[PDB]
Amino acid sequence: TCPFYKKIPGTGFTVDAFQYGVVEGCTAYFLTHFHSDHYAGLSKHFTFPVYCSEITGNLLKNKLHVQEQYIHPLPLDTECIVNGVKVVLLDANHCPGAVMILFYLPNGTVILHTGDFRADPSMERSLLADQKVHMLYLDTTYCSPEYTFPSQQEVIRFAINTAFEAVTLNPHALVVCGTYSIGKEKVFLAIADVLGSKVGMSQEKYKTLQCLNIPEINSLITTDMCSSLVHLLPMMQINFKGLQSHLKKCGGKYNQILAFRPTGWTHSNKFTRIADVIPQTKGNISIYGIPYSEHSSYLEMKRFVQWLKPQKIIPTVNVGTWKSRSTMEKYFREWKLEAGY
Ligand code: NI
Repeated sequence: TCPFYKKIPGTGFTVDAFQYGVVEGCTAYFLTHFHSDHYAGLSKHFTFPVYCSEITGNLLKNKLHVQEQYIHPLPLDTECIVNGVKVVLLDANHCPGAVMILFYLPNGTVILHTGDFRADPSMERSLLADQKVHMLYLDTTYCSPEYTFPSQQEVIRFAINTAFEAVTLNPHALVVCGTYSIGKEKVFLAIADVLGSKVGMSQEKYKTLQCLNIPEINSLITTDMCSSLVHLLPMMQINFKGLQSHLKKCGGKYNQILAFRPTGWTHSNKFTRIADVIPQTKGNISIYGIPYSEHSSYLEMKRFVQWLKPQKIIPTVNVGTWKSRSTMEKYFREWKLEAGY
């Protein structure tokens, strides 16, 4: 059965609700982004209308085989009517293709569903500026003040400088970057660009990147691992065993690996500046965990919500415990008393 925080009252619509079978009364299923917790249940046998971005549409067609007749892509920043209701898709600053959805209900209520997002001041000059929002369905992944991390630009600066230094000291070092989903592509793309290399990967991961509308992609990536000195590997292989095993396969081309594991937040954030991050090292293998987040920090979330001033907030993450729900409700009430809405 479909929970309440995935239904849009007064419409036939759901959001990110494909794991419950046929939802009673649902005439249109919205997909915010192509992350497995959110698409859970879609396949080539799905026969209802799916509304989403162009990029999410390319991934449902080519990776999940959903038939073309049921894929409904919408452009961003554009007023659209779906089954009698005005909707707008906005960039969520999450992974490629990810959106927030503005719904203009027939009774005059306006609802924003953030999907997954990384709040930014630039969102204060989208189509959100123009009018009031009564209900906010909010990505609360990091809704507690301990959750701090740097900007994506500082993190990428660190990774570029680390890789360029190492390969300039040792032209025989290989760089490896872990992945398990779409998102965070800037980590491996910026490193390969400083090194003057394409990024090497499996046929399956190449397929996924080819769906993403990245300009000049054919100039940036390849399936020919032998010619490339930046390789992608599944995240589960980013450990001393998996990496040893990978260097053997390269046939004595390389004598050192430097690897990156993008994570979300970890507790080493609470004591260490990005500058001061150090790897784990065994022999000729070094592994850096870097806090590249595609979700809002506490401070970014708080700024967005204090600016939007919604009448009601419905969290969509961390909803499973009484303590989580109570904690989030306390912070929504401080934010509201501090800003005066
Ligand atoms: Ni996500």
